[PDB]
Amino acid sequence: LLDSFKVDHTKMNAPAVRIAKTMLTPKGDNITVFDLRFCIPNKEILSPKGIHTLEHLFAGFMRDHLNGDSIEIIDISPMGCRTGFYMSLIGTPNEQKVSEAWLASMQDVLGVQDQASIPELNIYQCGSYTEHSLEDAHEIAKNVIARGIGVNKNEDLSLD
Amino acid sequence: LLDSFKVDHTKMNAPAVRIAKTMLTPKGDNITVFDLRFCIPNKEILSPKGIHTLEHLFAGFMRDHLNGDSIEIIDISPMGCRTGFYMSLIGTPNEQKVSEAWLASMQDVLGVQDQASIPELNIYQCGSYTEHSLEDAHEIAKNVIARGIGVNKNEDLSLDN
Ligand code: MET
Ligand code: MET
Ligand SMILES: [Zn+2]
Ligand SMILES: [Zn+2]
Repeated sequence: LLDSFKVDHTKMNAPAVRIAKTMLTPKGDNITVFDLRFCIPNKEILSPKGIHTLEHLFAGFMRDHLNGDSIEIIDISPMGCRTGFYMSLIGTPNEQKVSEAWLASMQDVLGVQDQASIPELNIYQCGSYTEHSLEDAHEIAKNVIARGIGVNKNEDLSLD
Repeated sequence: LLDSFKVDHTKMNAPAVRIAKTMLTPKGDNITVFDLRFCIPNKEILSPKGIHTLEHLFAGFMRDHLNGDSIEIIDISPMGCRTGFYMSLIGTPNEQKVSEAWLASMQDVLGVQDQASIPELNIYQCGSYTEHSLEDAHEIAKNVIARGIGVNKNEDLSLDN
């Protein structure tokens, strides 16, 4: 039933941006959900601590590069399969705009030099404060920068 | 900066529902993001495989119980901290309605008897088809049902400096 079950994962490129779905609010406003695929499904996977550290940094940097007059990010969360993130937002930016904000966000991640520099890693502001790894996050960022970010279109991912 | 960082996790009850934020689209439609907290922060945590299996089931069951004329779920995803899920949707249901749909979804999870019974767990429909544990998901569901779903309100979670 779920939309992610209707797309062929063996045909996905990664790192890559895919518009998962678009929705219209009652009054006619647009909501878009993006599949930010970091890893090749079933060939690569992010570590639990790395994806957690990346989530903190990424949810902040993506908002820095993407929020504006026509865009308001609703939520950015890691996928259970740990091969990427889902980003939902008010607005209708295309894959290119999203991929360029993602790329700049990876450079930003690399700019975060030490874990001790991340303020919110304590029992008051984080749910599992010791479940972190800036090193894994740095490694993921460098890998995305080195591989480049492509695009996946639902039309080319049909399942029979 | 992030909203999640402005609330005191040491004061949160779990399992519990919290309205993390409400937003207005340009035309004035409502969007609500819910923090479905399964675990007491920094005391309990969900397993990586268990939260993955739970994600599949929960995302489907919550939509069955909540989607209707004035509610449309945008996304339901696990938190990096593995202590819960964030659910974003078009609409304005309150904590009680969400908690009841959640509780019902837990019973639904218990109704999924064998992992081999879950269709989408393959290389075509899932990104990490082997990273699953129906056992952990059942354990999580029973735990939630046994403990009951409370409510956390942003007002009671104020954080000093
Ligand atoms: C602060 S970690 C990310 C929390 C939430 N998923 C957000 O997009 O803000
Ligand atoms: C792979 S389970 C589906 C998860 C996705 N975030 C959804 O809300 O449908
Ligand atoms: Zn955290
Ligand atoms: Zn999956």
